[PDB]
Amino acid sequence: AELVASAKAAISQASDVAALDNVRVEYLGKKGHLTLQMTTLRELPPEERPA
Repeated sequence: AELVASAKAAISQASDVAALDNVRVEYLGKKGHLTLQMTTLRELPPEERPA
């Protein structure tokens, strides 16, 4: 997983400076929903198993 776990190096840097903000949390907690819900789908290899 090196074409896609170089996308899981974002889920600790969209957070290395999430906890560094000044007061915007459920704001940023909706951009791990347009950059942290995106890498999710769609998966081919029809989920049985994908795994």
